Amino acid sequence: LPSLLLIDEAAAVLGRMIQGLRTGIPYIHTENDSIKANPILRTALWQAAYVLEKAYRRRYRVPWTARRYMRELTPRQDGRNANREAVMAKEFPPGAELNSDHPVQEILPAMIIDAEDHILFCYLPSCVSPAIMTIIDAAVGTLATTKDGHLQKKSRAREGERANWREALDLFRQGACKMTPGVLTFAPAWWPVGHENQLPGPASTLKPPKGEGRMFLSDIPIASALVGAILAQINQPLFESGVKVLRELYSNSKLTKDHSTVSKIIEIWFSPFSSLSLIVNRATPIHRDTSGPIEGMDILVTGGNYSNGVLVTPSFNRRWTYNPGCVVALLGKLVLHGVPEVDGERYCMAHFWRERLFDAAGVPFPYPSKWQESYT
DNA sequence: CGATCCGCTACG
DNA sequence: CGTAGCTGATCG
Ligand SMILES: O=C(O)CNC(=O)C(=O)O
Ligand SMILES: [Mn+2]
Repeated sequence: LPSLLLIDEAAAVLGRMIQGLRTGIPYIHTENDSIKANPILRTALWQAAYVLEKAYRRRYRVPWTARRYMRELTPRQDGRNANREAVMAKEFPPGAELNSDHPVQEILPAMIIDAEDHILFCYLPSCVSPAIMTIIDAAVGTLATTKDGHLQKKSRAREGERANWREALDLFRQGACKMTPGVLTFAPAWWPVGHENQLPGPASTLKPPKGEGRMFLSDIPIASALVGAILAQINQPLFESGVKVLRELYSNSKLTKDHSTVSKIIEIWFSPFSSLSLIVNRATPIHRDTSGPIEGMDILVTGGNYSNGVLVTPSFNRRWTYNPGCVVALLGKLVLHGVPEVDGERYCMAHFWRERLFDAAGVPFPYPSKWQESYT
């Protein structure tokens, strides 16, 4: 699977770039590999290297462990129960480093670690190169302007109507938009709701070989490769495990339904993640994501033509500047996060996990990494 | 109990 | 695309 070898090389080269920034010995990339063959990607790796190098120098600590926090949470605790969330806010407060009457919105790259150094949240503003943002802009635009596509049809079909908060009508930007608002999710293999005691199969959005879902995957391999390499700098065990899981699902036809389609999708899946969701022109209320493993680190990428983006993390007493090209890695099942409506058009690519694909592939799901792992 | 959960299936 | 069916665990 050359796609996975490509993202492995991107991850390894990004690690060498970062190491070289930290030691003062500039890394000299010499191999005739996929990074030499994709200079746009190489340059974007350099830009990410500089942002990650800054984030590692700016670590706030909370006075509790992720372990205790996750023990207190119930399996589907997403933030909608105010009494429970008051219990969490009192039991697990921001601490002295973060509490502050009226703190300023953050702009420098940074991270939040727990009392035993596990990374909970990694903030990478201006991480994605303009060239790759243009590529993503075009891929999302193609998806969100398709005349009879999911977003347009789902728009019109429920514009006759003018619980499931992720597609709630009032969260979508109203009026004329270049990009029809909506949500589409993609996965090489996953389970139907309430149906996990069976083999996973391809997401319905990706099953047509020439439908728009597969075409969207085809437009973004350079971006997915960048995102995967960033993940590898933050939690290398999780990156390597995700890649191993995809290789196993590719190799063993007994693990999925419709394995031939799963294999053709994996061949264009340039990512370590289990799943990718595209959220177009939608505000995001404060929430936790409950369907993945709490040990899983999700990655958010935000884009578009807007200028006042803010990502809110109330448990950290922080607001973060969240403008196009910003990347946020976070334990989304622990960390409450939200993104208010913005004055312009926006999309988000959210990368996340399905733990039982790890079980099915015989690959342990690793516990969240510590910051010192960056310096080994 | 009913409602909910980043959903698939066969049909129209 | 939508609709109804289907699953099992959580949550109120
Ligand atoms: O909208 C954003 O930028 C962030 N999105 C999410 O956290 C989500 O949809 O789960
Ligand atoms: Mn989320």
